[PDB]
Amino acid sequence: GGVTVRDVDAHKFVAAYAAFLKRQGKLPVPGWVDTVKTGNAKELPPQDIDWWYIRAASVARHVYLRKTVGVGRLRKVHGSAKNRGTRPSHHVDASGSVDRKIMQALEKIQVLEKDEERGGRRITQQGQRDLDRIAQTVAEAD
Amino acid sequence: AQHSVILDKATSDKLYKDVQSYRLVTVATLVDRLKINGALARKCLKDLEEKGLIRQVVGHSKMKIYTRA
Amino acid sequence: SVQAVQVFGKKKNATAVARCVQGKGLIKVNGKPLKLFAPEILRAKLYEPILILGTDKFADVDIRIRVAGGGHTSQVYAVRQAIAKSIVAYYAKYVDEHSKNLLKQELIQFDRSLLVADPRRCEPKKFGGRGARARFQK
Amino acid sequence: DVLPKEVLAEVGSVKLFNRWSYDDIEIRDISLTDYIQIRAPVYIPHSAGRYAVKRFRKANCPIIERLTNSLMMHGRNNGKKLMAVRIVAHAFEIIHLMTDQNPIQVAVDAIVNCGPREDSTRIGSAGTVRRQAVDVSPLRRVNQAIALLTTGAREAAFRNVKTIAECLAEELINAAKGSSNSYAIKKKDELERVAKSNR
Amino acid sequence: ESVWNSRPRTYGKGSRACRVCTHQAGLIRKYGLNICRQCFREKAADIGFVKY
Amino acid sequence: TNFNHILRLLNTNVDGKQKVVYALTQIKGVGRRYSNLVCKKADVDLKKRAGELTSEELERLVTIIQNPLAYKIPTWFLNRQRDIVDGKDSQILANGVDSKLREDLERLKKIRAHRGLRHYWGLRVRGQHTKTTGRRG
Amino acid sequence: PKVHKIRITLTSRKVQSLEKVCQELIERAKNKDLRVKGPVRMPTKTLKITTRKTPCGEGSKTWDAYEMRIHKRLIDLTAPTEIVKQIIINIEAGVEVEVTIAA
RNA sequence: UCGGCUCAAGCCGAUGGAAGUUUGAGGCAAUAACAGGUCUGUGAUGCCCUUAGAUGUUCUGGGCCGCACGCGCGCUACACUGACAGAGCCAGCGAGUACUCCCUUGGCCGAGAGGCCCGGGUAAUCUUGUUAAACUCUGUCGUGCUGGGGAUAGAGCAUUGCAAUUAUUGCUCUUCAACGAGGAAUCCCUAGUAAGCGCAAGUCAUCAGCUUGCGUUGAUUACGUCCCUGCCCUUUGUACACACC
Ligand SMILES: [Mg+2]
Ligand SMILES: [Mg+2]
Ligand SMILES: [Mg+2]
Ligand SMILES: [Mg+2]
Ligand SMILES: [Mg+2]
Ligand SMILES: [Mg+2]
Ligand SMILES: [Zn+2]
Repeated sequence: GGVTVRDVDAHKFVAAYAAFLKRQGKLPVPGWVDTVKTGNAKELPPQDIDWWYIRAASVARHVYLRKTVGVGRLRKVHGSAKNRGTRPSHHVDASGSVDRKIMQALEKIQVLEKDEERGGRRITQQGQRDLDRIAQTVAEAD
Repeated sequence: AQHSVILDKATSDKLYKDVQSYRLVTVATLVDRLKINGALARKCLKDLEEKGLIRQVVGHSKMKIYTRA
Repeated sequence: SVQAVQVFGKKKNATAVARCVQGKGLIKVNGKPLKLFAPEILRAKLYEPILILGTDKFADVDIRIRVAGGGHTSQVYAVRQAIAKSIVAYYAKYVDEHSKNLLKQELIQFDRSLLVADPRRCEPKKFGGRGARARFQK
Repeated sequence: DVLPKEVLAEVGSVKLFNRWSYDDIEIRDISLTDYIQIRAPVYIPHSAGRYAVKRFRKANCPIIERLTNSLMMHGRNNGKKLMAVRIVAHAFEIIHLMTDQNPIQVAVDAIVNCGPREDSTRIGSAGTVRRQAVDVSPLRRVNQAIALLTTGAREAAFRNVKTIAECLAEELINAAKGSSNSYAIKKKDELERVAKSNR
Repeated sequence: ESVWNSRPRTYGKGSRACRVCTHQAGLIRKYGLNICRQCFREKAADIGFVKY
Repeated sequence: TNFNHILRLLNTNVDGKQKVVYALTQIKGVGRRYSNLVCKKADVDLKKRAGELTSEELERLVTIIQNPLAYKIPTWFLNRQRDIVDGKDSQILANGVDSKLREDLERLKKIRAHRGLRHYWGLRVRGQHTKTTGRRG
Repeated sequence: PKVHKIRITLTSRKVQSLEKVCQELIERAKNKDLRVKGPVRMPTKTLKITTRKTPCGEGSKTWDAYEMRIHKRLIDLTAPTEIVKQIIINIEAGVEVEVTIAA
């Protein structure tokens, strides 16, 4: 039959790809974990330990669905409202360094490459083959 | 008002001889009559589900309800 | 030549354009399958035009739809409105109307809104929606 | 393939709600029909109808959404039908387990029994009340009954360890019979008693 | 001695004024009018402002 | 059964029925963020209450509390700079914040600044409106 | 005689004159055996301004909103540079024209 | 076009039609008037006054925000119909480059606020698909004024402006008040309406709890009457005409 990315639920798929990336277990970390705010609008760090890995994987999911995307777009995609006190809330963006470096490290894993001809970063030939192989690994797992 | 966060044998014994007769078991029921904390009640739901005595009807991230088998 | 029909559906601000091409019984929505593109509880509000009619009547029909603008419930109302017109236009244009008339009558007796849109928009005013500012001592 | 395996069980049979059927409707009384609409089944309550244009358009309308609309009040709960529909469905699931009868089977008897039959009217008397103790029409009876159940659930669950998921559920089973320990009955008996005194 | 107007005026209010009659309170600069609203209303019609 | 529903750290009592991360927040001078950092960096499971821990790991938390900078944490995350004309970083605690708050008042009183004078009279020091504020004296 | 793929842009406040300007231009151009491209329909540009109607601030508070509409109506042609000079003659008041060789 | 009333004027419903309630909402909108507001919008204006020790103009500094108290228009709240953490992911109306930089993509540095370097747009072309909020799924917390609530204040780091103290504002750590649906009284409202939530523009070097518009989700009950507080026509009474103050 053959399956693709569209054939699987996004929420359960992202958990499956995080578990798969556990088995390789090789993505550089500059020690930013457990200290960053992950966003100005936010107030508490995530409880779960592999939040950096689910987030890096989620960044690769959305870059898989868009043709050209940059740090500014991921900056405002993950933003939310902030409780400013007695003032009404607004919309502000998340932290920049965490989202920039979490996908800068994703280049050297051979998942996505630069798009200097017009800008941003796009998905690569052999990079998509990993998510394609995991599509069949999860689809008939049902 | 305050409940117990730990489960001792004095509370353990009521479960394995009473849960065979409840029609519904929920976090509200445990905090109501077992006089236990809500977090301990949710743990009591999850350890007891896997031993194979109760079955899932509907599951959700905010409230979960269980009945007889 | 190739058998195809084009339909479109509208809502308050949700536009759902549809392409019906003679196929083999495949349904896909916005790229995503029908399992995904909806809120979890309202996914039921997608299956009625199929279940009330029967899967056996979707033997050789393929539909591709793009929808944008509005909100989640506007989008699901646009797609549920577009499906009825796509199927009735394909059957009316390309096959005997013995099916078409029973499809149309049974579907509209179950729900009239499948063929007509509901007009509702907002009205501007110089104090807000319909309420004025607070008054001091009447 | 194109349909889920769950709904494939019921698609072969007549169209109905997936979990529960709409057959075997009560035979208990009269004068309340023609205002409760069950001839057209609906899968989910949510619907964008046109029932607020004329006087009696709400008479031909499925009951379940009307309960959902009355369930959401008090400022904060405006526009959240996604939350309301799940809560009401879960309430029917909860009430189904304490009684083998259909949740709509219990719900209909719950509404039909908690409706007041007399009420006191306000006639001016220059500072006094000439309460004439008029009767109540069936449509107003069901309209106020829904309000009493919803405000009873909201008041009971307010500042309590219980949650509205089963807080709403418990009144339907309580009100199914003459329990007399529910909020709706508390308002109901006081209204007939004050009408009886003020006749 | 010629320092009697040493205050620079290129900064917010005071560096701009109404065209028709000098004024600095509530002046519209959007879309490059730089005219007072009171002076605006009598001469609106000719400029092309209308109602619908 | 060593579950003692009472603890005593730095002249204050804390409860044991509630979680470890918020147990340290009870003592004055520490918030949620700092407690989150110290509880994560002490290698303690967050799923157990403050009473289910053992003795040996209890002191090394308060040693971190008294000496913050020695365990590779940022300087801006602390709560003290410029103790005197030349200053060092510090992380002050429950009795410390209470002790430290008073002396700054009469010191700046000695230099006799306007803000200190406002403090001295007790009227609001930060410039703020008064037609509907502070109607208690 | 080298073709330059001319394009001319239009702007005006009123709407009726421009329509007959294009109506006469298309017939003036088709008869000379020139390949003509249709009169595309550019979006109308609506502009709004809000100010207080009263000049002093007394009494009740009420506002009025002035507005303005603009049309563009772009047209292009494929022809040499010198030919369009005699093809763009006889224009009336109000309508302004801007020429772009687009070489 | 048709049904059920009437000689007529007229009203209600259905089918084609989205509609027929005047399809919905607006702009403009009678005679005669107020000792209503404005000389502090105007090089519109009578009279009076000061006019070189100037009430003209201009520069420095401060004030219009100063606080025992009563009142109005608003914002966040009094929690489980909740808070917190990860994931899923849907709009519209508008705005943008000078004789000096205006909205701003992409790349790098930077906890954060920010900094540096190429580049696009005088604009259905680039910002912008403005992938906003609400909302949905999976977990933590468990009724305790607690992880609801954020007043008050200390220390540190930045941008804007000639100049930031009575901090302009933003960011990091810490301090963790009152507040359990609120008395006598009182305002607004009939379907994409009330309420919940955000966005665009204005004043602006920077600051929105303000106003004018735009969009997402979208309700209970009535389709009446003149009882209170008011309006219109006729008959009627008057010792009122500055007119029941
Ligand atoms: Mg408005
Ligand atoms: Mg008039
Ligand atoms: Mg003067
Ligand atoms: Mg507290
Ligand atoms: Mg602004
Ligand atoms: Mg008389
Ligand atoms: Zn002027």
